[PDB]
Amino acid sequence: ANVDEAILKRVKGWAPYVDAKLGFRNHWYPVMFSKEINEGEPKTLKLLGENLLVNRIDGKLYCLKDRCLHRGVQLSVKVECKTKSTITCWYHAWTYRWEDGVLCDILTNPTSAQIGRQKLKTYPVQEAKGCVFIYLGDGDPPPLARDTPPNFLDDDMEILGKNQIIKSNWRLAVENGFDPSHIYIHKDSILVKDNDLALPLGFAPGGDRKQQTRVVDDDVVGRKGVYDLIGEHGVPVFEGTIGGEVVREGAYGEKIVANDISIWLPGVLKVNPFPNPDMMQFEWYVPIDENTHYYFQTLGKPCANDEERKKYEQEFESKWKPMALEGFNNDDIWAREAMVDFYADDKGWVNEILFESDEAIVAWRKLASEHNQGIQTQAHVSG
Amino acid sequence: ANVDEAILKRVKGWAPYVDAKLGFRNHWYPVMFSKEINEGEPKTLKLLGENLLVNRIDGKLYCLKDRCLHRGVQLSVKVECKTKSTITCWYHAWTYRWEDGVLCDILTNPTSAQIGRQKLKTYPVQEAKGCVFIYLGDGDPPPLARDTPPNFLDDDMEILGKNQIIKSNWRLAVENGFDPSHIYIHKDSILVKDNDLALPLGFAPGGDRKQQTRVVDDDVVGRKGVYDLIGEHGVPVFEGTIGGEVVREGAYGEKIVANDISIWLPGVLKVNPFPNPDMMQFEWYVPIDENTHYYFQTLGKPCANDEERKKYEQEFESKWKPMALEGFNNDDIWAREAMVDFYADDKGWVNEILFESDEAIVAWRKLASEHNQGIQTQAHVSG
Amino acid sequence: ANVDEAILKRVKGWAPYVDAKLGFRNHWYPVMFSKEINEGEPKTLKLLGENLLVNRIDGKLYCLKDRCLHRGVQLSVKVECKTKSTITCWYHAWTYRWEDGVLCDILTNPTSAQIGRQKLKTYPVQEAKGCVFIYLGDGDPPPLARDTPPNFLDDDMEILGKNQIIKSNWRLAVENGFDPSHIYIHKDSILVKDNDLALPLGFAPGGDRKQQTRVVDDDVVGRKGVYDLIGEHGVPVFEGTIGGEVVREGAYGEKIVANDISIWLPGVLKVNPFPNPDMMQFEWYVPIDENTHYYFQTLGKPCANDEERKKYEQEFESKWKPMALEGFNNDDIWAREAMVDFYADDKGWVNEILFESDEAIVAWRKLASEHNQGIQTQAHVSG
Ligand SMILES: c1ccc2c(c1)[nH]c1ccccc12
Ligand SMILES: c1ccc2c(c1)[nH]c1ccccc12
Ligand code: FES
Ligand code: FES
Ligand code: FES
Ligand SMILES: [Fe+2]
Ligand SMILES: [Fe+2]
Ligand SMILES: [Fe+2]
Ligand SMILES: [Mg+2]
Repeated sequence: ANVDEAILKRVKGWAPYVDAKLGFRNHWYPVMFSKEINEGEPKTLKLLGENLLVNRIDGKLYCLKDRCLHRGVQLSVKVECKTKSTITCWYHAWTYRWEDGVLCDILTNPTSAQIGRQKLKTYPVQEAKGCVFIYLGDGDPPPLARDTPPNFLDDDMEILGKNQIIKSNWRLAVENGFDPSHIYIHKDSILVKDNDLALPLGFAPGGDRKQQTRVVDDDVVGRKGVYDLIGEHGVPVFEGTIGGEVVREGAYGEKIVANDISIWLPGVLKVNPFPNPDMMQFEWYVPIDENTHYYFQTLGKPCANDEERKKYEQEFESKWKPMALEGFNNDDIWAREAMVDFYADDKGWVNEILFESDEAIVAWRKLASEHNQGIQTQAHVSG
Repeated sequence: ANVDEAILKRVKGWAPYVDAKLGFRNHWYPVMFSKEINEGEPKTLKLLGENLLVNRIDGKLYCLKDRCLHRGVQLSVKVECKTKSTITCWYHAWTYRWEDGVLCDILTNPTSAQIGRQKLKTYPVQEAKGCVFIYLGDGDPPPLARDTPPNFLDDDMEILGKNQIIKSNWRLAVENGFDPSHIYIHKDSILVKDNDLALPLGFAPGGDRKQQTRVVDDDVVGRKGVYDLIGEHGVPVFEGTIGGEVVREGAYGEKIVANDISIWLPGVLKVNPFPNPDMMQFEWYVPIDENTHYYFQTLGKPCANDEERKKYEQEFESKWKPMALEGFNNDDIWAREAMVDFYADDKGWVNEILFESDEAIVAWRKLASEHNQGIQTQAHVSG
Repeated sequence: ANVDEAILKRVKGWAPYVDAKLGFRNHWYPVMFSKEINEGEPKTLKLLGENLLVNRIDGKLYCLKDRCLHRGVQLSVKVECKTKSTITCWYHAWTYRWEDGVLCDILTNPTSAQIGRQKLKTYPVQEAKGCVFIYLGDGDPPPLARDTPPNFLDDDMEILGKNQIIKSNWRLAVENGFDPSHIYIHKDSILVKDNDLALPLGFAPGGDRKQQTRVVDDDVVGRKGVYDLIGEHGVPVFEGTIGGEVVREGAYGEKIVANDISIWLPGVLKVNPFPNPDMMQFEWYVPIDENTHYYFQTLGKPCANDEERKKYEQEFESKWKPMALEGFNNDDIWAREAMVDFYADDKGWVNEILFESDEAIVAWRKLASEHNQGIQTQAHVSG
């Protein structure tokens, strides 16, 4: 639907993924932190190409599409919350209920036959772990758990994150995240030197293609993901050679991190443990539009008591945010931006030359293709 | 010729209007004020996508296409007017007569077979009420009166105004103007308060459409327009209610204004009286290109003699320009801008949801669709 | 490929040239001066739409396509030359030899089946007269002499130059260069007044259109060019008239310049003598993309020894560069830019109205159509 049928015929084994330029409809996506939206202070954002309004009313989050039914203006151009449970379009004062999006009044024609006969599109919103998730899909939402990686919703898991807008397609971000050989870009990271990480340049893989990955379609809560197992067998590269001569050493720290790396629909990476043995990184690559994504980064630590919470909160601010989320992952931002041009025309998908460590990326593309809950299209954005 | 055949098939009530992206060929359009162009000071501008040169020679206005027949450069890059009667292209000195566009000389080859055998496109131009009108069309022009609203050209009607370029398609501007319910956006305007206006939130209608408006397809001089008389049987709304409660009130001033509103081909609005009970607003939405229009605003006031004229002039400058043409209509500018996205892919014309107040807009779309003197196309602009 | 057939069928005799938006494959092109690329300091540039990486290894230049075979990133985002003969992609460490582009290693997986089974595109590179030439084409190169004007490579010819990126298609630069009547734009030039150059406004052509130019396809090194001979039989315009009235004079002067003007594939102008009787000007218009070219300007002065070269360089820096290459040719830059709009949509090639001196430009469009060694396409750029 989104990509020239020419290209899609050439990528048979994962064509729906190559079509999914605007992301996957009928999933939950994190868009902002709970503390970023206050009572009666609506925030505007774009998710899967759609402009959305989010309001906190009596502490509960509500989501309306930020496009008036009348002349298609963004309500957020000038917000007019005239009662507590409504928003009034600034233009001809069509008035919508936050609760169901029902056109309930029109201040400029209070007898209009449209009143009570039209519905502004709403999306479910749920807050979990201090994160705002929107279900960008139609009808009754599934449980959040289905669209989160394992352990993110554990009772004791304390989540602290950072969010920013990155100018790459969401898929270049996923494949950067789930890439076993990409750790090459991280070899001079301050995190690797200061936190004395064990980090190879890469992996010479071992065993057959089936041993590289473990596809999880078997999860009780209905998660879809792929674990990378390139190491479980593979020989780590700590001495990078050219013509036999050794030109670069990996890092020989004592701290073992990234034992397990997994990627889950709709596009959330879990790296455990990282950046410390006492932690997990969960990061989403949320589609804003075809060119843009939220890099929604979270660090999880199990905490038992509020003193452990507050110690973690301090360590996040002083150590992990600036050293890991910025000073490790910043290289991941540059990497994603560098792939934009080769995939810009949708032709990257056919002219790329993959090697063995991309077996992981291939399984994710197949997983993504068969188990996605729908392909967002310009039809969803416009019509 | 300008819009996907898919879309035109879905707006059969008024398809030619949806096609008129660049506006209507073979009408008069205001482009600037008489005072803004001095003797032998050529000015360049763009009208219906066409770059044009205007010059005043012995007090009279002449208009050439600003595109040399030879290599297609704008002459306005470096104007060479070497005789009153000619302009010389800066590139290879092809010399055109302002009066008829004839290639009369070539300084770089006075023996050229092209001399006397080529003609640069010219457009009729004339000044009325201190406004420069160009006839952007072919053949002999109609009287200017055909393309001007009633009373604009009256012996005693003093015209004063302001012009600015706005980044919206001209039709968005037309429809904001001729919108009885849009009035809502003006409800906190400094003019409404300080000129004590009786501005309701929304002129709501009353009855069956076929008298929501009067179609003038019958005017002596060939004028084509739509009067909105939504009320006269309908109603003004001063009490804006959500779920039965007054959330907002209109303006409680003495002065009855906007009593009658009319829109005229090729796209000019008359508001009588406005912004005071003794004057009228005439405003044009002149297509520059698909994305841009001149907002050509004028205020009309009957004046007996130059004493009444000079008095209207100081009132205009001290009061009506800042409070009305800026203070009031500045709202109308960012409103048009807010409609750009929904209509940018010509999809807004299929996806819009109208209510009763828009009956007058629909009449305009039909009137415009039936009585325009041609669709400007990219063929007319280039080839 | 590049242009619609509705256009190409209407330019029979030079359709390939109208098609060559990105210029001609299988020719040498200057891109920079030798002094600009130092030992082991690689530089990026775009040529004929393609991103290229040039490096100096043991004094010799090599050129690799600046696009990894793997995920198609530019290597130059972060240059890693680990050994003298290789460059390592910063992402997954695919390692290429400069000499033949062979994938000789991958640091992230030294057992990859890809090693020794993939080639990164190379292009020959050659330095002459302090200028860097890349053979942007396939197979083995002809000698450089084929793609240089006569006398450029002469033993005693001292070359001093200047390079800058100009926002026009390369063909508008060439045509402006070789346009006999474009000298009209230089009538007010400081160089013409202060160096007392004889400069007419243009030429009334002398008789037969087939003696306005000499085509050269029978040269010792396979050079392909046209000479403008309009000055041979032409009558110079020194008194430009409008209606018989002298409105502009040419520049009287003792210095006869531009006795011979010739344009050579792939798009290099030679003007002899210029800007002084003891010097020549060679300028290339090198395609960067559809919209952009290198204006690669050089001045040749036969120098018999080293006081002569130093003396020449003094003159260049103090007078010729600012007065001639800058002062005089800045009007050529503005002239190119002024034609961009008419030719942008490819309609200019059909809509232009040519006159007698354009015989030179038509002869060049035929020469280029006949003797170019390949049309560069998006296929060569993307895949
Ligand atoms: C291998 C090893 C570590 C990581 C990875 C792949 N992908 C990542 C994304 C965020 C943080 C760490 C990692
Ligand atoms: C109703 C009432 C006043 C106005 C209107 C619609 N449209 C307008 C455009 C310009 C100035 C005033 C008005
Ligand atoms: S655009 Fe929202 S009410 Fe008209
Ligand atoms: S472009 Fe105007 S005379 Fe040549
Ligand atoms: S993109 Fe160059 S090695 Fe992967
Ligand atoms: Fe990374
Ligand atoms: Fe208005
Ligand atoms: Fe020139
Ligand atoms: Mg002189």
